[PDB]
Amino acid sequence: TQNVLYENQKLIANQFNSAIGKIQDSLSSTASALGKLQDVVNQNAQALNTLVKQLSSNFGAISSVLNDILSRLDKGDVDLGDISGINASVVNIQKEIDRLNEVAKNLNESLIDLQENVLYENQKLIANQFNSAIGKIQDSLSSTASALGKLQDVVNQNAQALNTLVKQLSSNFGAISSVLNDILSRLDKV
Amino acid sequence: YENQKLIANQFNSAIGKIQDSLSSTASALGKLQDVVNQNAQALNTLVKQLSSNFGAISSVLNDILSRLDKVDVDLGDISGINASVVNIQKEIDRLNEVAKNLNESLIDLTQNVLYENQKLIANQFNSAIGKIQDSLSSTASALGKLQDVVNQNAQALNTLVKQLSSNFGAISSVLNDILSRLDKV
Repeated sequence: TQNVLYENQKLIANQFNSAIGKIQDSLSSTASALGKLQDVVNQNAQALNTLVKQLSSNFGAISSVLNDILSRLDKGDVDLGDISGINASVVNIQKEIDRLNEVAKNLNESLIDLQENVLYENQKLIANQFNSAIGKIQDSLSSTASALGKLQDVVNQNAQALNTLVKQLSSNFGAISSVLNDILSRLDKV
Repeated sequence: YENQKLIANQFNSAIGKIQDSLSSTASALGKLQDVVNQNAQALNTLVKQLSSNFGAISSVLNDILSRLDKVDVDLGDISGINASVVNIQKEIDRLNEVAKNLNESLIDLTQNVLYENQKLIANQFNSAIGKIQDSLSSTASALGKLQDVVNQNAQALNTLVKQLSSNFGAISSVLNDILSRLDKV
């Protein structure tokens, strides 16, 4: 009956509007988190590239001093592998962040403001199109999560390699410092 | 009513699909925050450890230079280099409440005005669904590209570490041969 037909429209409208407002907040939150990740990723890329450049300069400085010692002892040439080829890439997802913020705003226009057969067949078609697109989107999110687990392993491997480097340095250079200490007590300063 | 039923179901079906996409989005964002911050802490550890070793190598070179002659050293300070960390927990949490809270928005139950109202309801739902699907597509695009680069910089970090291991091996090896030559005279 007539009132039930309008009152329903009010429920469909009130519920739908509630979902839009919530979805808008989620879209803004996704845009905010994406922008923050973009920033720290690119900052960290620049920290690494600054590190590599300064290490090259420092290794050359060690290389020069060693040869001077060697030629002094003589009275050879040493090279250390260049690490200049190591480069950290930057990421650019600004276009996606913009679309998210744009649709977040666009949804204001999709809210239902009610006035106080063919359509059904057309409606069957639109949902199918959405179901096909939302499926491809969900598949992309799944494979990305799989890449994120594969990534966790890789970050663990260089956590291992980093600790291995640390102890190799403490062992080699601590031992040199002790051995040199005994040679220095035996020899006279120039 | 038949159209009223059809839209009410289609909505409910799509809300659930959105919910799952929101939950995977918070999940990928949570994983990214962790490996980004781990990779950041590794970089800062490497900087700190290298600075200490460059200082140790610096004193060792000058000490050797003070006992040989006639044929000064401070290495550049890299301790200022810092990798910042990220905090997006508030955004990830909000993504999770909204995905759960979408349960509340689910539904169950002249003649030109109602016909015009249903025409409006269908068109707004269709336009919003199309807009949301496009934004989720953008979210997926950004997450894959984010994974992509953080992986490349993790691999670059790994190759840097293994190159560093050889360079400091070569330095150490040369220093030990210099020590034995000095020991002899």
